[PDB]
Amino acid sequence: AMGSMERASLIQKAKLAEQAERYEDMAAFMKGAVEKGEELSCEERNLLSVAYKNVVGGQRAAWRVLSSIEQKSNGPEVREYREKVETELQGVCDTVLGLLDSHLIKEAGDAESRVFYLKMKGDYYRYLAEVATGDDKKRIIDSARSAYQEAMDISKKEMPPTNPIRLGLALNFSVFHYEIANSPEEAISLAKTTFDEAMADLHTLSEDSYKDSTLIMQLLRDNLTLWT
Amino acid sequence: AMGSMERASLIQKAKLAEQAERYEDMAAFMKGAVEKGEELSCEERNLLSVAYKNVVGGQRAAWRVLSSIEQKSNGPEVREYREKVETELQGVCDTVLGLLDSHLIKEAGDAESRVFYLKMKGDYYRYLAEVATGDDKKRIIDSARSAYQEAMDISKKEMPPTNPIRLGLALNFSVFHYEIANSPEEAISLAKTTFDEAMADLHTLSEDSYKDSTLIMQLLRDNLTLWT
Amino acid sequence: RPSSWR
Amino acid sequence: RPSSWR
Ligand SMILES: *Cc1ccc(-n2cnc(C)c2)cc1
Ligand SMILES: *Cc1ccc(-n2cnc(C)c2)cc1
Ligand SMILES: [Ca+2]
Ligand SMILES: [Ca+2]
Ligand SMILES: [Cl-]
Ligand SMILES: [Cl-]
Repeated sequence: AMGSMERASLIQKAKLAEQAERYEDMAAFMKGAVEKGEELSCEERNLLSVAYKNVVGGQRAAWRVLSSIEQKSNGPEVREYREKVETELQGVCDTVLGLLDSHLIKEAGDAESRVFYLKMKGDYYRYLAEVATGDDKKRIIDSARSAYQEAMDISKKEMPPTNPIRLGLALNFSVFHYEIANSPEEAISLAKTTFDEAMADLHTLSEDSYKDSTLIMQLLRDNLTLWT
Repeated sequence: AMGSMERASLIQKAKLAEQAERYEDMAAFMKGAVEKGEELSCEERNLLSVAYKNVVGGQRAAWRVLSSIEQKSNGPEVREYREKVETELQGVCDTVLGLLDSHLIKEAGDAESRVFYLKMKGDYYRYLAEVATGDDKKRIIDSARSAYQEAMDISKKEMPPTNPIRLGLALNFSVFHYEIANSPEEAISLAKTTFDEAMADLHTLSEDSYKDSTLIMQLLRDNLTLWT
Repeated sequence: RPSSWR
Repeated sequence: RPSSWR
């Protein structure tokens, strides 16, 4: 639907939509920008991620409210409406995964871009896993695991332990272990090891980079406090 | 789009959407319920109002952000995107006004229902007036004024001064005077007179009705404090 | 800035 | 309940 708008205009409008907190519009603009076929800059990758994270975040929150009501009940209305929201959520996840597969990941050669997109792929398979109950639940979980694992392997070879993308990836992979894979010990071990190696690398950072890294290390600490 | 769903199921799903904070869905469900052609109960009128107030409220907030950016600037992107949001807002207002005109208002014989719908009509013409700049701005403003005025006349004849609908109507008509009609003195006079006559009628109320009425009187007081 | 009914 | 990146 965005094929007739300039790439630069789509990016500019995505930023305007963010300021207006119009995240559906933001995601549509960034989808159009991706479909121009050019690689995304660091800033542009962040716009893509912020847009869809906010859209799917609202769907996940709604799904959890409705699923809770459905459990307390078990007419068809509660199930029907939960299924409606769930289908809309799966459609957004499929759209993001389609953008990553066609063709963001295969053209991402730099560590910062490739790890970023693989983290995204793990995240949106994780969101599919949160609502999955059928014959493909195990395959969805393993698709999340595989994407996170490849991102982990690249990040440990190619980025310092304080890199914000590396840290956010480890944070989310640890949440995957705890919430999806039923592996709380793996979740705790990953979060602690990630935090400790980041701690030991903070001395190399400027004040601004130090603030970026410690912000995400605090989220790792919050989870460890919740989990232990 | 809701023609195949039962009225009761639409109402039940509107309540579920409210709990999930899915106000677009909520409005679509209540639109479908209205289009069943039966009059709305007190609770159902509130669901209709809450749904669309939240939808248009988000559009108005976004429009104000974008309009502010547009003023500070004055490429076409900022204007184009403001126009997009503005057109979507006008479409929602037109939808609500269409439901009121076909055929909620003409079938509303009771004071509580008729005043409620006429207040709604004034509100959504007020939202159209907030973004209007063309040859029909004066007519849009007078349509808001006319709807509010008829609601006022009925409410003063048929409801006590503490009635929450009467109070909310006067609150919004006073905001119309201040923000739209450039009549701040009329706005202040209406808010003060409404507050004072409500004050004098509180002694007739139960504890629960007293809480309902004083809550809205506080909003009148907040505006008077802002305006004087 | 001023409050309408909510 | 636990925090993912935000
Ligand atoms: C997934 C993820 C993690 C971390 C960031 N981030 C935060 N601050 C910077 C410079 C990068 C983005 C996305
Ligand atoms: C416009 C409007 C004003 C007041 C109410 N309200 C608040 N509490 C009750 C029982 C009614 C609804 C809508
Ligand atoms: Ca490349
Ligand atoms: Ca009637
Ligand atoms: Cl449904
Ligand atoms: Cl646009």
